[PDB]
Amino acid sequence: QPEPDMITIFIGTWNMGNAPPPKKITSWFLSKGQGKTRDDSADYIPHDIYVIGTQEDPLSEKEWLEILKHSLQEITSVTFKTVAIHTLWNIRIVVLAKPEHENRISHICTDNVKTGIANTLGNKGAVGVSFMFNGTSLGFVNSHLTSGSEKKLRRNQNYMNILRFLALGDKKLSPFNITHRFTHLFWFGDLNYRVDLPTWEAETIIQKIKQQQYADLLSHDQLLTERREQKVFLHFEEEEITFAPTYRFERLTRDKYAYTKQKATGMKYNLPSWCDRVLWKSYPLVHVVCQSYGSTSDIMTSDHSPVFATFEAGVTSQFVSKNGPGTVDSQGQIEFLRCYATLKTKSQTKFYLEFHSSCLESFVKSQEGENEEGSEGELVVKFGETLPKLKPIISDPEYLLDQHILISIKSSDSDESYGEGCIALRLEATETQLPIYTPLTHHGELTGHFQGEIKLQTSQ
Ligand SMILES: CC(=O)Nc1cccc2nonc12
Repeated sequence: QPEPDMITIFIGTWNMGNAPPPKKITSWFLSKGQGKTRDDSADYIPHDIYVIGTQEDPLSEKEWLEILKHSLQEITSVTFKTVAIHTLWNIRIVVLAKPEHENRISHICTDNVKTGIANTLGNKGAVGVSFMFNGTSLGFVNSHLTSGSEKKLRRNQNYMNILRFLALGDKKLSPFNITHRFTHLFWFGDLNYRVDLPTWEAETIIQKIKQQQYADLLSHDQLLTERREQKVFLHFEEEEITFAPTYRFERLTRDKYAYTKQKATGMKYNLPSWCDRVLWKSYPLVHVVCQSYGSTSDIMTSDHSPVFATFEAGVTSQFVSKNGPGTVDSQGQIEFLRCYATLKTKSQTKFYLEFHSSCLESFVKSQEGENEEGSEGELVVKFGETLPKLKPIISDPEYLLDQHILISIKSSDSDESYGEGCIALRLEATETQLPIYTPLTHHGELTGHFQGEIKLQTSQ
């Protein structure tokens, strides 16, 4: 039975509005309703992995697992295995997998982050799951961010706290936050970004939604605008939105948006908005294709509609050679040539690099680079041809070309990372000097760039 080189992943996000679900929620897992929907011819074909995020979830873990497993069994006739379940307050993530994947999945991690202080600490935050699927690391974040049209900056702060403090994936990757630890990272939830139009325009917005004319609404979506101004979710992707706003509905129909201020809303308007989202970030030159992104039309117990997204995701096999794992393979090498980091920092410490990759036995520290002044004020750290030659565990190009090198640039004075990035070894040529580039981030904000050349030797 061969190991897969592609899997499909279902991501669901639903704010349940503290109400039990209806008896049938199969439309969700089938990607049926509005938006980019799944072809009917696929309905019996199970996804490899189903990741369900809920918010305002009133059920016990047991209650929801029974509904989910029985739902998938009805669709697919497959009894899914529970990989992980983790709940913070009423925020929950469930990971289910086809039974054939049970002995491909390992290194399962769960964590949560509570956002805010005092007043603002007590119901918002995130849960997450990570695991290995053969040679591929997968991370999943379900976040319920701060509500309210006038709190987009709070949401952005919530995002940064979650990606700093959620402790998933390989702890040996110590300079790296979750936005660098995974081949594929999916971040979804009730992100709570709103359509930023005047309150007086509520009926106009509703009109536009009834005509399926979303362009003038999406141009005011706070998540799209904040992302475009690099305020949040830097280097993440989102499929185009082609479904109606998923909030705020009257319960038990989808015919009415309930937007007017009420005691129950703290006298806040809830103009129709795309609160409920799925974004991802994959390592450079790894296959990831969104095959659906939409909302259900027939699940009406909540003031939110469920959102689905499905993905094709490239995976790799757990590679064994006569040499690595357990030793280096002298027919392999990675050389970084004429490299320099451009940093936004005003500080004047020396810097060194760390190279982290599961193709190395352990991480590699460089010598200190040479600081020069950039023409427009910048710090440029020059490494020249001084960088250590990296010794991969496996030289076979079918393995090595599928790998990635994480780079941290660290202060000699503090050993703190000033920037993190990632370089793909999926090169156009071996034994050939080729340009490389990554942006550098720290706490998910841009701090600089790393560029230079690479020369990769494989056994072929
Ligand atoms: C510990 C647990 O609850 N579940 C699992 C552990 C390891 C692999 C699995 N594959 O499916 N479910 C899995």
